[PDB]
Amino acid sequence: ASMAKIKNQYYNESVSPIEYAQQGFKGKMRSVNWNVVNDEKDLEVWNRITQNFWLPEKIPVSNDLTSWRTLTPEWQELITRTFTGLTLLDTIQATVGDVAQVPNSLTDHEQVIYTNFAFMVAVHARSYGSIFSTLCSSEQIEEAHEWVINTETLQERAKALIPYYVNDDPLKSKVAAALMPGFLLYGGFYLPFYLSARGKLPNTSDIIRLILRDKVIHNYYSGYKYQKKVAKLSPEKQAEMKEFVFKLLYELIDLEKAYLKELYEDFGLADDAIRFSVYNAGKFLQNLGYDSPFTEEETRIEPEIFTQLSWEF
Amino acid sequence: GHMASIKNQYYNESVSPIEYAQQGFKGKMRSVNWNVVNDEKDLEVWNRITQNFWLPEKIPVSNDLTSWRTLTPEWQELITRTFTGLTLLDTIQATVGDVAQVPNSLTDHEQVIYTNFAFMVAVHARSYGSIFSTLCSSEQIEEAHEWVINTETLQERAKALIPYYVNDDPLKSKVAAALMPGFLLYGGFYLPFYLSARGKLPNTSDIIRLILRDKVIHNYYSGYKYQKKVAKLSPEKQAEMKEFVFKLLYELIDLEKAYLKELYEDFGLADDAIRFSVYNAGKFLQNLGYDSPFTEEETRIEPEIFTQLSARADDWEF
Ligand SMILES: [Ca+2]
Ligand SMILES: [Ca+2]
Repeated sequence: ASMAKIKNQYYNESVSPIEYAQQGFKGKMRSVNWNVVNDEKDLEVWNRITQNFWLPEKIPVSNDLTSWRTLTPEWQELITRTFTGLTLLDTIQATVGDVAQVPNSLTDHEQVIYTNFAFMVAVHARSYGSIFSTLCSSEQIEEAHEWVINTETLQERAKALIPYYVNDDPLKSKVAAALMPGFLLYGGFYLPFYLSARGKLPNTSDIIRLILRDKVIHNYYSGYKYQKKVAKLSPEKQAEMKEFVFKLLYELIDLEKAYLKELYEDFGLADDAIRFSVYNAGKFLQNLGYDSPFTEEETRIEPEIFTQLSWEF
Repeated sequence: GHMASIKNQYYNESVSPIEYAQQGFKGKMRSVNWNVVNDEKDLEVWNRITQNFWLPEKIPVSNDLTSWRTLTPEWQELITRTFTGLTLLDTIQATVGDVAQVPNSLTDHEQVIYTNFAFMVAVHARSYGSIFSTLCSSEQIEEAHEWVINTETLQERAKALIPYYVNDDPLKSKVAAALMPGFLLYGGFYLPFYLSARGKLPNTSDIIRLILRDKVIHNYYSGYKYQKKVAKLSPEKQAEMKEFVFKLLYELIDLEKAYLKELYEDFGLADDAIRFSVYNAGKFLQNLGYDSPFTEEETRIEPEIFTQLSARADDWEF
């Protein structure tokens, strides 16, 4: 009964494969249509993440061996532990968190963008392994894995977020997904930024920057999709979601402070890494469309560290 | 006399994240350990699939325009429909089938190999889109999407496999996943190879060969993991699984014959594409460790087609 001829009527008469599977094997399934992109932001993001493909073997980490050998065994242990803990977060994102966003998608193109995210964060975990292969001894590697499984403050950050990935609530799942690359990343990234400012491990620093380039987009994209769904909710449901975001973030900030104090206690870096972490919590809120409540002193970052965001050593 | 006298013990004291969720949020979670690979085959496959990364910008598809313009509207429509049907299979693999194998994995490294498979088959679907953007009118593209959703013989092939991806039986899910790149692909791939053997759409067939290079590994790897797990099961369960594989493959073959007859009906290609399909069904069985029951007559492929199928894929780098 329409007086205009709407193009692509087949789309409204069909379902994506995941929708077919979720709704009890009902409906006619449509192929993705890369010639009709429902949200142009999806095409922009697909193009940037695929143009940004890299693998760790492209960076000659072996050229860091002399720099690595200037670090005491205590510093080498700290780096192996910190990076292995980040590898755990990468593993959760690749195998649970990002793949859980596929069925939560607003568009067919978003469904496969999250498969790229999952694969690329697996590459991030691969690259930590690659760094260790070149620089670390077998004993250093194994001891870091045993420390990861046995450090309760580390385990608790992951345990707090994983339950949301059931997609019992898709928006809560998306917030918990974005908190990995948008927040928990940074307490650990403080360490390579600190080492880079001191002229250590330049080639490893190149891998850290490639990882950062991907993670920034992952956080941005989830926040973009969070805001798009939330704006369509009732004012009441939007208030409930905003209180959820602040509550979960504050909970994760407390868990992260406890973890970073343990990780960096012997080195004095915990207070600086916590302010750096809380600064990025403020940006995480902005990424979801909210205002940062954090103070300047809460979030103060030295310039040699702050620029990389884009006698006593 | 003599003096009376375990590496990586943490691994047995912990679980992977997907397990931790599976076990009801119980256990200590371990990071993937790329320095201690439990099955070296996983490192080999990770290295192969990542070094084979490509995007459709690698291929100068616009150089096919002269030969595309020599095809009739009916042939152009056949090509667009066939490829859009393949894009549906790609979409199912990227968003349902390959994702579903992550929790079925025997090792931590296999979990992330299947995330590569899902993304790369998404690239396959995007590549079809690139071909359509270069060659097809907006009307041809939309017609093909409307034909895909409304063609029951096409839909039935997908509907037969998707229920297994719920993972009630992880081995049945894995077989049903592998049937996509290992079998359902080939009836459609017959068309570009038929065309390029006749000098039509040569650059498009270069895309097809890059897709094939990935799909072959996806099928091989699922068959490797299938065999590894099945080999540890009771003789009764192994024979049950063999019967399941043959029963499902034969039912898929029947659905594929019905679809290819409908798809190719005005063109005379269905009988040839069906033999090409059944040839690859035989290879599918061999890849799971079984013997092919199909005759030489059921599986004949002409040399010019085999030449296109077997040609190697390739200053632009990734
Ligand atoms: Ca300090
Ligand atoms: Ca014929």
